[PDB]
Parts: sequence; C-alpha cells; structure tokens
Amino acid sequence: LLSXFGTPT
Amino acid sequence: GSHSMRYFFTSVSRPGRGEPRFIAVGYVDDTQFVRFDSDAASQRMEPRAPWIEQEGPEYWDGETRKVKAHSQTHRVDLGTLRGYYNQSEAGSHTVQRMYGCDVGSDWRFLRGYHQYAYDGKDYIALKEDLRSWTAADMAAQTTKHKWEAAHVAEQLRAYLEGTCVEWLRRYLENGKETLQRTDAPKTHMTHHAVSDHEATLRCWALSFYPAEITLTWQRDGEDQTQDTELVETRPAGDGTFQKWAAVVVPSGQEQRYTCHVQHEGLPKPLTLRWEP
Amino acid sequence: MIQRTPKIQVYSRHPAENGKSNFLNCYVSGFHPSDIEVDLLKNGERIEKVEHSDLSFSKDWSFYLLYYTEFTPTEKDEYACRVNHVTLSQPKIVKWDRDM
Repeated sequence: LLSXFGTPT
Repeated sequence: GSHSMRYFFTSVSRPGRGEPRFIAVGYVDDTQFVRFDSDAASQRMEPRAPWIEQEGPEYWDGETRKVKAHSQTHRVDLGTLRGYYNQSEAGSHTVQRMYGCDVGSDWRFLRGYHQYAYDGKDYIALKEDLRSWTAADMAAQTTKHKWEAAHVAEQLRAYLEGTCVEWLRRYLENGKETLQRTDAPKTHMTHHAVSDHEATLRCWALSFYPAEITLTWQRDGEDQTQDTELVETRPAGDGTFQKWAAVVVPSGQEQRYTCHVQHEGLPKPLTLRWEP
Repeated sequence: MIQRTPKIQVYSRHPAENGKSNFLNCYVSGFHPSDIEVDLLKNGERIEKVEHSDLSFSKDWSFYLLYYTEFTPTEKDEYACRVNHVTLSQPKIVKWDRDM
C-alpha cells in the first residue's frame, strides 16, 4: 500500500 | 531481515515536450506486485503478481489516486529543484524516491527508510531513528528545514511502522506459495578452450529466488578474486534469477579449480568441479 | 548531475535448444540517466514484439530494465541487442552467446 503524503521539497 | 516492502518512484522532466515522465513500482522482497507508468494506456495502478489480482476495486482506485498524488508532488519537485540549483530550463533532470519497511523472521517491524535523490545523487534521507533527516548539501538543508516545520517525519513514522508492515504481512499471507518459497540454484559448469593453452570454466546458478547469491572460485582451495569475470545477477523473466562466474585456466589444470555457491536455499554451500 | 554507462547482457530465459521455443533477454543495468534506446535484433533486423519491465533502480540509484521477446533459437539465427545512451559515442550491439 502507498503513503498518503506528498512531500514537496 | 526475512521480508521487505519497498516502493520506487522516478520522475524525469522533458521541458520542450510536456509533463515529466513518472514511474512508480512496489516490491515485496525481490517480487514486483504493482506498477504505474504516466506514458501507458490505462493511466491506472496495474498488477504484475498473481496474489495482488484478488484485491478488490477499492484497492486499485485508492492506489491510482495516491500514485497520481505522488506524481503531482514530483512534478512540483522538478520545478523547485531546477530553481534551487539554478539549472537552465533546457536540460532533463531526474528525481528518484524509495520508501518502505523491512520486517524480521517473526514479521515485526525491523526498520523504516525514505530516501530521495536528484540527478542520481543522494539529496535527503530519513535517518534510521525515523525522527531526523540527513541533507546531502545546502539545497537539501532548505528542504530539511521545510520538512522539519511541516512535521513530515512524524507522519512517515505513522505509515512505515503501521500501514507498511500491516500490508507487508497481508501480501505475505495472500501469496504464501510464491513469497515464502526459496528456489535453490541449479548448478552446472561449462568449458570453452580460449587460446591454444587456455580454457574458460563458467560456473552457473539458474532459477534461484531470492536474488542474494555468492559464487567464488578456488585454485587448489585458495580463493581467486583474481583472474575472474563475474556477471551481475539478472532476472530470468519467470520471477527467478541467474548468475555465472568464469575463470580462465591453463589447459590440463581444470580439475584444480572449484567454484563455491552460497544461497539461503542451501544448508551447506555447494562445491562444483569440472566433470565431463 | 551523474552519468553511469549501462552494463548490458543478452541471454535466453532457459538453456537454449535449437527448435525449442524460448525467451531472449536484454538486461541493461547500472545506468543513469533513464532515457535509453534498446532493441532486440534478429540477423540485424529489429524484433518489434518486445516487452519491457518497469523502470526501477538499485542501492546506488542506477536504473535497470529487462527487454524480452519470445523466440526459438537455431544454429544459424544470430540474435543481438542494440542499446544507445547519452554516455555512448555510438550505440553498443551485443550478440547473444547461449553460454553467456
């Protein structure tokens, strides 16, 4: 299963 | 440890020609169960293993949503980065990401990891204590600060120690046949005269899973990392791997050379000798 | 930004028997960046019914990819693999040898 968090640098 | 779930993201910018290429892949140990490709028909999370096809349409819809979410984060990241490093709009640039959890032989959480690269270089890694980041340079400190404010690691700790393991456990159960099996390498050896006064002995390991193997040559029982040729392990296609290792010998002297093979599928390592 | 040359290998899924249906594999690995041309040649001419696994990469962030296309080996048919990359003056052509 994949994360729910989109980590924009 | 005995079992590992990893996810692999690559985003590639193409400036003159539209939105970045995005490719996501999920892995249980050496096995690929899911794939997304932005340049593919369905525009959906697709299966690639039997034991994941059984999953219901809530699973696929979710994943497709979250994976498009990931590609959209990566699309921004290529902007911000080009800027950080002040790169022209002219060139292609690559973002790679890898997260997942390992579990141990009892299937309790071993360790978490969440690693990011830009242009094939470590940019930022989450540290093994799952509280803090390692920043590869001062572009990457900016990000670290940004993710320290936005309390990112806390929300990654939730997923890596919780959902990641709990569905790793699930994928192991539903794929007992495939994921918990160990395929011993089938070993043989070949000869090819090379020079008037020289042969090559190629020692072979075929149809093994998982992918971790060791092949060594001995001459008269003394190891030869010298004089040898070792091809990096490679997938058969069929969910198994292959390796060979060759030494070149003085002809008449083959019998002196032994190739030794380790794999968890072997209790006692196998010694193989040239034997018509 | 980096650049690794890809290390190529051409090899049959199963031990080659002339007349027996099999799989030809072109494995390109250890390479960066990802954009790469790869085909499977029969006696020079391009095999079009080819399939590739999804891009991934290894512990050092170098990419790997498997191109494969069902085929039946023979004594005279010469199978090869042409790879081009931005780290290559000229495309590499690597002939298949059934004992590599």
